[PDB]
Amino acid sequence: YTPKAEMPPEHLRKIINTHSDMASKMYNTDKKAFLGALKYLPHAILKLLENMPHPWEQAKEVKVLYHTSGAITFVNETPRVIEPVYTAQWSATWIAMRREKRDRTHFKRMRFPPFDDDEPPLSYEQHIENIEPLDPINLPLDSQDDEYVKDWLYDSRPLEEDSKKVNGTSYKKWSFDLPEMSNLYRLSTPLRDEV
Amino acid sequence: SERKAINKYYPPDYNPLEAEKLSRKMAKKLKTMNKSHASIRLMTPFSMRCLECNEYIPKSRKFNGKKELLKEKYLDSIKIYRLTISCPRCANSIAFRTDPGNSDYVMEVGGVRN
Amino acid sequence: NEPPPNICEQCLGDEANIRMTKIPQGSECKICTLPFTLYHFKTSKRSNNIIKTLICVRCATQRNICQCCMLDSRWHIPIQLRDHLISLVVMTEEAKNDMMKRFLSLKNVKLGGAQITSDPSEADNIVDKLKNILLSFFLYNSIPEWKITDTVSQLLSLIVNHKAKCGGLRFQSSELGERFVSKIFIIPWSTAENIKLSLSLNKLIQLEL
Amino acid sequence: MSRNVDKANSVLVRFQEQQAESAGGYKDYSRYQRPRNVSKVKSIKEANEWKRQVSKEIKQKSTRIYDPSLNEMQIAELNDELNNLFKEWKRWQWHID
Amino acid sequence: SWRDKSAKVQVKESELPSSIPAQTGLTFNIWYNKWSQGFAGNTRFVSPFALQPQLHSGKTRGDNDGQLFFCLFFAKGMCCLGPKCEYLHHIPDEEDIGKLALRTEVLDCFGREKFADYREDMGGIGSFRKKNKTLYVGGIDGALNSKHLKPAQIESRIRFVFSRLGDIDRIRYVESKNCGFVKFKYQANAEFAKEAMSNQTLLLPSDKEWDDRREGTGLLVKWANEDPDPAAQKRLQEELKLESLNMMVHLI
Amino acid sequence: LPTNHNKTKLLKSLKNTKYFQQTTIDWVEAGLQLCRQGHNMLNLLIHRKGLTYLHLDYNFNLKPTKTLTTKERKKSRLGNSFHLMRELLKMMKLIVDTHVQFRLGNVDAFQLADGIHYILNHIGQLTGIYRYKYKVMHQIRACKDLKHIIYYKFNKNLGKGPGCGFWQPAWRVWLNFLRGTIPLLERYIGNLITRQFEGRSNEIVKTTTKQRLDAYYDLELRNSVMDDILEMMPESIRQKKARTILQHLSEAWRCWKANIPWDVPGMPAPIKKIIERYIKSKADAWVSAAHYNRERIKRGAHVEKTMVKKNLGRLTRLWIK
Amino acid sequence: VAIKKPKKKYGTDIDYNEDIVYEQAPMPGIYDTSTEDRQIKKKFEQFER
Amino acid sequence: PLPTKAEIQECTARTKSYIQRLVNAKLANSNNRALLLNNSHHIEVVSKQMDPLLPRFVGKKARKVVAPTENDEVVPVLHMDDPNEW
RNA sequence: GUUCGCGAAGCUUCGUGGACAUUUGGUCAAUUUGAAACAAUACAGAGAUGAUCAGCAGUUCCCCUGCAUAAGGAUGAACCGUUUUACAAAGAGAUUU
RNA sequence: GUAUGUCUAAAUGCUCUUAUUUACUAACAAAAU
Ligand SMILES: [Mg+2]
Ligand SMILES: [Zn+2]
Ligand SMILES: [Zn+2]
Repeated sequence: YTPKAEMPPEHLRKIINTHSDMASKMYNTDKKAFLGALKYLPHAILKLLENMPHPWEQAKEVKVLYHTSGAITFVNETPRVIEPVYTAQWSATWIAMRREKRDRTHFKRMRFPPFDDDEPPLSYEQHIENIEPLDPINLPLDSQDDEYVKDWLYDSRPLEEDSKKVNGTSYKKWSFDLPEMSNLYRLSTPLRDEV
Repeated sequence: SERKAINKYYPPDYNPLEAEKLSRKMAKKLKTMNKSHASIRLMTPFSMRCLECNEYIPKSRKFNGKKELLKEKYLDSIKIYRLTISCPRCANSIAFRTDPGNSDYVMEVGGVRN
Repeated sequence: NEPPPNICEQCLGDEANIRMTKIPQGSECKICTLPFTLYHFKTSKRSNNIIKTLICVRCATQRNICQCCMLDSRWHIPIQLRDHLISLVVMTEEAKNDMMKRFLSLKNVKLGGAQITSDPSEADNIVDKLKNILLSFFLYNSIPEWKITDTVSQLLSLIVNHKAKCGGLRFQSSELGERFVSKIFIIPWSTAENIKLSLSLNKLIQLEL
Repeated sequence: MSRNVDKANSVLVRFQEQQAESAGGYKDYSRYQRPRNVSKVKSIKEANEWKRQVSKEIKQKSTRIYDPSLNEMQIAELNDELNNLFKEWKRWQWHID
Repeated sequence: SWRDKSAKVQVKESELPSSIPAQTGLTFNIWYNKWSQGFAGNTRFVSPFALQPQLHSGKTRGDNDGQLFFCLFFAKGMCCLGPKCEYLHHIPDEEDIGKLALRTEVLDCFGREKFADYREDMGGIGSFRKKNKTLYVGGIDGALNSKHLKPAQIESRIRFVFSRLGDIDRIRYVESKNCGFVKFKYQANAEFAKEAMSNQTLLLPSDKEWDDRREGTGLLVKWANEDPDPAAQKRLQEELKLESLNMMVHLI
Repeated sequence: LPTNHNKTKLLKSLKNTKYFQQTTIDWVEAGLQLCRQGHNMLNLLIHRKGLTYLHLDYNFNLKPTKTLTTKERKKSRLGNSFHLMRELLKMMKLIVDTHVQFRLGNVDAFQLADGIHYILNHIGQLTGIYRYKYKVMHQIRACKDLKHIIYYKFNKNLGKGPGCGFWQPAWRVWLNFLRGTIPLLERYIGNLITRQFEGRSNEIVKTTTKQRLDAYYDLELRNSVMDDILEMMPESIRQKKARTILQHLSEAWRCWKANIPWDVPGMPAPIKKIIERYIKSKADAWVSAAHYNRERIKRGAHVEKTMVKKNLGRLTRLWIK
Repeated sequence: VAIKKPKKKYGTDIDYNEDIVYEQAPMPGIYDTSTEDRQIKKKFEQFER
Repeated sequence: PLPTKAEIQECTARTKSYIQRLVNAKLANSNNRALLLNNSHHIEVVSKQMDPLLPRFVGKKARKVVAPTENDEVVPVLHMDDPNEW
């Protein structure tokens, strides 16, 4: 029937924050709900992991379902891509990585875990406000060779909404012109290396 | 949660030396740790008779004893211990000492060896 | 398979349409502590507070009572009272034990009296039988204070011990008292002899402990 | 630290106890030995707790001393112990407040 | 007259209604909200608040809508919702009682399920099997901070607190048992009183120990196990008989 | 080949209720929520279980506060479900944590990528899943293989060092692993929570187990013998006699084992005969079993030390006989 | 008198009556039985006293 | 007589329907995924969708329950009719 | 508020008839009194058998850990006690009618 | 595999000693050239 109400994220955030110091007879049932939710926590994990923003992406917005109790939150969308485009993107990223390696005398590899065992993971509200997330991995393009792909190649939804090159916002089917395809192929030389 | 647990959780502020000091301060006050006759499980090597009710507790029979330190050591730097037991039937405190000169024990106003 | 809910006329409401939800093994019955389907209805759509069923159908059947009201299905009287009446013309002993209560619930005997209430024959007969059977100021000289207070009000803090029988009313106003005197069981200010004696005795009793 | 006592008096546990005492005021008057000389206890609550503990001890003593082997000397000894406990209890009922 | 006396109530504001638990134990159990790994502490602590009803009692959001059940929090004396509370804020009057007398078997005046068996300590929300209007009062020593008072005085105090809270049937202080039996007209009223006076001090401002009333332990208000001595029993029987008669009359 | 029937995925069902509502969220935010929510769940469950002394880090590494007494330990041994869940949560945190770091000015995009890659390859070292479910070992191996391949492709002209991104295949592998778990965890974790709410009535043990088989068999035999004896002749107060019969049977068995002739004078022909027959049956079952065991031993076929000892003893006895 | 502390919801076999089996309503039913029972119980009150 | 074919079929249907129903009920009960009147007055029963996190059957808690036999009718246990050897 | 019509003042404003949209949520209400457990102190303290020890079951209106129809729980818990009648036949001696 | 069970009314800081342990647990396993 009638679709779900697109709620504000703010509400969700508030809900989450409420169930941090949860120890009253108020939300007795919320604790029960939380307990129940273990059932689907692995599913949730799988979802979230699946939606991992790719290195050509500063920050992915993602669809989310969440129990109004605040017990569990599923990333809802399943991330589909235009396969060749995706491959091209990956190739580009690979190239960038290689370049970085070439450049850097020492490459500062992360320490693990990234936050301390004592320190409770900062809420998202500490770094919404923070400066523009630093630039992601997308190689230096050129207008002559990669003329067609450059505008969209590194976008969250690899090809834009409301275009004639994909089905639409559902992003279920794609049809490409030749030159763009050619460009993609050229890009993907590292990965698609097939006989 | 598992007997071979590598690391016990500590609070985020746990100055270990300080903690130790605190414990020490609250060790004189403490009931257990500040007492004698600390428990032990032991089998009986002597195989002896409980002097009150004549219950013939045989060799190797297991008991939850009390080991206590005897202040008067043997020679100099090798300690000797009183090892309290109860007879099964009557609750008479049997005990024995471990004088290591003979590599054996001594009865201590509990029962008699036979 | 499930039997139907036994909710009384006054319990349920005054309207020709009520919507309710059933919650199979919702709660444990209060008597028996054994899972059963909760029916809960709102009476009128907008009238606040729900009416959940507090007992299992079986238990209700046994006691012959409304699953909400806990009153006789027929006469709408508390179980004690209804049973008491029957006795007057034997009462139920709910066994208040973890295990035994459940067992009792599962038995299907109609505990005690319930049978009489159920049958038109028996209930009616009982009723008939019953019918036949039927056919400042101190205060001195047992009855409750809520009655005394009412009386005082009519006449227009009110302490009364019963072992003493010595009620020291304190209106704290000269107006209220002087109205109270004119508008009118010994009542002084702050067989008479017999009464005095009795009062004295009462006082003594009060004072020995 | 087998047999539980050791675990109880392991340093970590002690530290935890201390922390509790500091913040909120959880003491275990079972855990510490009751003091010998009263009037080194300005707080009332503490005193009350001590009294309670001694009462408990007395009760425990009572429970055991009516055992069937009445002629054994342990019982006799306890009789004196019981008396001592009673005395202690009485003392604890001092008249400062 | 609570309706025309006031509308407002606001007993204890939502800034400071309560801290959540009181530290027994070492660690705090998130699921039960009760301290664990230890149990040392008599636990019962005196209410920071109280029902001064003449001041507090008022119209509510419930009154307008036609709520049956009275506000537990109001009774306790800490209903931060106040005028926007959905439960009623006044001492249960007779009319109200009459109105909810159908439901009063299964659940209290607070709209919460009466049980089949009494709690072993007679401690809370009485059984639907045994109707009752009769409260055990106890811990009166502790509620008055171990004050050397006259029994009579104590009794008077009890009366003062309880009369205000509901229409009294009869009250008895006892020196030997060290208690205060109260009986009410209506069960609902009794329940309300119990709710109010649970963990309450019996002390007054004029007393010298007013500022340290918090440090004590409050009134232990519970349900009355029926009095065994014979006159009382006889009276009870008579009452029962009367009730039966009334019922019969209603029936015919 | 997948489900013909099932359209109804999990999320859809949830959506169909009123209790879920849906927003659009930044992925990092979502991750954070998951971490927090997940953490809460694990604490809440733990607290319910009663064990308040196993403290969860916010990194999901669970470990005990004090050293637990034995009773406490017994109470508080969580199993293969809960631990698995914890591990999963930890993994999530690690990937989510890296992204959080990236978002914050703390770490470059390249660095973030590399970190992610490290996590996915090093799941094995980074956090114990494998401990609790040791088929994650396969996944780990696969990841390692990928790393080997990917690194060799990626560092051809370029030299050895850290900074290889290209986490994709590893990520994919982990996702696929998670698929399998979803089901297992839903049975496991779900079951656990059910137990916590409503904890089992009358479980039935199963004699297909190596342990308990023999005893069970013996019991059955005894029962059969008793039944036969009952069938045989009339008795008054037979319960008492049953015990005696059982004892007799036992004695007979012992005799057989020893190779003593079990001749008792009072034993009436029929009952005695029946007992003899059942002991013969037992012997047949026993001797054959022993032989089988011996054969197994000869092969090298997962014999129990105790079982082997028994065989040695039994076989010796047989030889003697 | 102090009761035996319960372990996991058991019955105190004084009250409640334990798992009762019926008298089994028969054909030659007579009401003197109840009276007899009452009489018997009367004596035990006296004993208690 | 060996029972009538039609009758047999009917019996099968009855039991088949019943057993199937029972199985369905059981399935419903399992926690893994994959109108009325009182007295004269008419009343609509509903089933509200509870939240999928909270325990489905919040009533049940694995309770022990002793049942009475409740055998009111008396079973007739009918029958017919060297001790030193046996 | 949207608006599609009627009637008055100067397409702008008032006054009206309609259409559109139409009964949420609660088995729950925030601290002692409707029921969590460990822990702690004290006191004892470990299946047969003489002793020491393994494992398996069994009965139950006892459960716990365990995903568990694995496995593990003090040999997981309590079982070790009480125990006089479908009551007969024969012989000998004694008091009462 | 670190057993177990009953039992429960609702002085302050100070420092100095160490190349150790009155340490405890035994459920686990047991052979020679
Ligand atoms: Mg064992
Ligand atoms: Zn009703
Ligand atoms: Zn309120």
